[PDB]
Amino acid sequence: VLSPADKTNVKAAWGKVGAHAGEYGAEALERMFLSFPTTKTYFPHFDLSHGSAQVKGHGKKVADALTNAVAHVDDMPNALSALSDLHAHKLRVDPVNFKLLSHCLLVTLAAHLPAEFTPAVHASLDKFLASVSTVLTSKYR
Amino acid sequence: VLSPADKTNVKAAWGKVGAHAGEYGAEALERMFLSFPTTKTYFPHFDLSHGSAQVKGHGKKVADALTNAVAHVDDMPNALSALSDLHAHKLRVDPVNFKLLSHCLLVTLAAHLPAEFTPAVHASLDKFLASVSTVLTSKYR
Amino acid sequence: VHLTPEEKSAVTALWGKVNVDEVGGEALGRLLVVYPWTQRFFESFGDLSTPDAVMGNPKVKAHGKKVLGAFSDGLAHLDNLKGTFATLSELHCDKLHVDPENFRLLGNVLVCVLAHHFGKEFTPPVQAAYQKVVAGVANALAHKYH
Amino acid sequence: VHLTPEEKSAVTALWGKVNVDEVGGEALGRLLVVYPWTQRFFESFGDLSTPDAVMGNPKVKAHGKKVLGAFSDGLAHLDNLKGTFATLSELHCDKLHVDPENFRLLGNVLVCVLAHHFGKEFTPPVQAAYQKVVAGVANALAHKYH
Ligand code: HEM
Ligand code: HEM
Ligand code: HNI
Ligand code: HNI
Repeated sequence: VLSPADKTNVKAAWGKVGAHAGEYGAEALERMFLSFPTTKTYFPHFDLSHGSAQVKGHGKKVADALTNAVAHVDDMPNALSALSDLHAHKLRVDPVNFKLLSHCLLVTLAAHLPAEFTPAVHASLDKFLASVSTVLTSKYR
Repeated sequence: VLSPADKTNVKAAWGKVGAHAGEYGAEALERMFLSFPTTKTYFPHFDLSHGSAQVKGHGKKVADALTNAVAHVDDMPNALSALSDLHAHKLRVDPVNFKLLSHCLLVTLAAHLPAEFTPAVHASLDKFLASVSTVLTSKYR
Repeated sequence: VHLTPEEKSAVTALWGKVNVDEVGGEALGRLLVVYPWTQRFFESFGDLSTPDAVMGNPKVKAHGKKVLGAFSDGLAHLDNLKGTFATLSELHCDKLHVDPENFRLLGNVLVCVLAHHFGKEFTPPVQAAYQKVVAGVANALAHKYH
Repeated sequence: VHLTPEEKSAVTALWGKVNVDEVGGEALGRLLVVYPWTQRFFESFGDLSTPDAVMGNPKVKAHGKKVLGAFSDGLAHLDNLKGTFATLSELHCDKLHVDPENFRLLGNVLVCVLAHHFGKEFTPPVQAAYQKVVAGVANALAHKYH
């Protein structure tokens, strides 16, 4: 469960990210595709060329969902309900890949938040991203 | 989440296990130690060889916890609360190992219950075992 | 992934009794029932709407034959699984776009199917040998991803 | 494993800029903060009661530096990680009883620590090369388990 301290940490860190969220979402996707090439098996329909607008657009969608999850941190199952339906019934990404994207999101945050990415904030962000992932895979079967 | 059919399936299969619950728990543990030697790191103080009184006793504990979970299938987070406290604060087994034991429990059940281990029942049991594992790792951080 | 001589013997002994066609269909069917998101790769196979629709689906069963045929062939080359599965690895990556995590899932489902068919004969040591095999096959099928 | 010549060069260049005291203490400290159950292996280190206590703990800092020392040996022998880490693998299994899944956790914390220090310099390609490295180290450290 996300503690009050976790929620404070996540809200502060994502607040600092602010309007950079979409850019960071794209960067996290690019990091994931390069670092964990098996994740590209979910995007054979994408243009994956360097600086791909399609990847950037996707990064924005991922980031905006995360922004929403932060805004609704007390009730993520409800806030993410439509998205979790889509993941379970259409996208059907194997659960292991959520940990890969989550790690790449942490790396991206670490690379952009030198002051903010303390050990405690790192821990809270990791819990938050794992919780989002749990919600997104909750209806798989 | 476990569906009405999942709960029917788990109750029927585990009920058929019946008096064999402890035997099958110990067999699952043995299968795990042989198949996945890294799981032995958690039992340096055990004789892990075949016929081990320690493995037999532990198998009985594991099986009895599963029987209690089946009895309280709609309230597993609370029925397993003390056990989840022990896991989070003492045992501290990495979550991957729960998947290994769960798989070994499915293999044991398959090997003993030809008629009962149908594809639908197999699916329900896997979900049930994953749900128990989730409860047992829920308080780690 | 290195099997002992006795494990190799046990694997080969058990496999001689396997109906590889039947077992392949059953393993692939159970994959699609137990982990239903894996149906994403088989939309063309028709009705996958219930456990029976999946298990008895003739296209699932026919495909399971291919899969287990290739697995069976790999059992003859336990010391060179990466080489054995290289062209299939490239195919599953470049043409089929299959996340290799699926190979790990299928291997464990296959182990369950072997236990179901063989009962007590699928002893803990025999399982341990087969777990080395399915881990090696999954790792081999993943190896040429890029 | 499979670092390309250009990734080998990139890994070596970045590592030549790494402060081992800082990066080692931060990586081990963050393992213990982010995944607090791993503290089970480090009770003798004394006070691990808060993140500040962990990060400032002299034994955590010293041990993190030692761990990075072994990592440096790996980076100097990328074509034989298994041989490089054989003795340490045996130690971690036989004497320390450390589940190798923990090696993956440490590898990814190390990557986060490199990103945190280097910022934009820790580019996506550089990260990809380091992911191969940490995966290779974890796999080598796991290799002599039995
Ligand atoms: C033991 C592991 C596996 C083996 C040995 C194996 C082997 C094969 C073989 C021999 C083919 C035929 C290749 C061709 O068409 O040229 C094939 C096709 C295919 N496999 Fe795999 N496979 C394995 C696991 C999986 C898994 C787990 C999945 C996904 C859940 C998968 C998805 C596919 C798909 C989608 C095709 C093409 C099906 C079609 O023609 O519509 N495979 N596989
Ligand atoms: C994956 C990269 C790792 C490397 C390269 C590494 C390396 C080392 C080295 C060089 C030592 C000192 C060995 C000696 O005493 O001669 C050591 C000790 C130790 N390591 Fe590892 N390690 C790694 C990961 C881990 C992890 C993830 C854990 C636990 C979560 C762990 C637990 C320990 C423990 C408990 C000791 C003994 C500490 C003591 O003296 O009390 N190691 N390691
Ligand atoms: C490695 C694969 C993968 C992972 C782990 C993943 C993890 C996540 C996470 C977790 C933090 C979030 C918040 C997220 C959010 C989104 N993803 Ni993800 N996605 C992934 C692969 C996809 C794919 C594929 C699509 C479809 C994209 C397209 O345009 O076809 C997708 C679609 C989306 C959409 C658009 C839905 C819609 O059309 O309404 C959102 C929002 N997502 N994805
Ligand atoms: C691979 C490691 C491992 C896994 C995956 C695991 C998975 C599970 C699962 C999951 C289905 C269940 C229901 C379960 C139940 C139990 N475990 Ni587990 N345990 C594990 C390693 C332990 C260890 C270690 C102990 C202590 C044993 C001893 O006697 O020292 C333990 C002790 C217990 C006990 C006894 C607690 C007490 O003393 O009150 C129960 C009951 N368990 N364990």
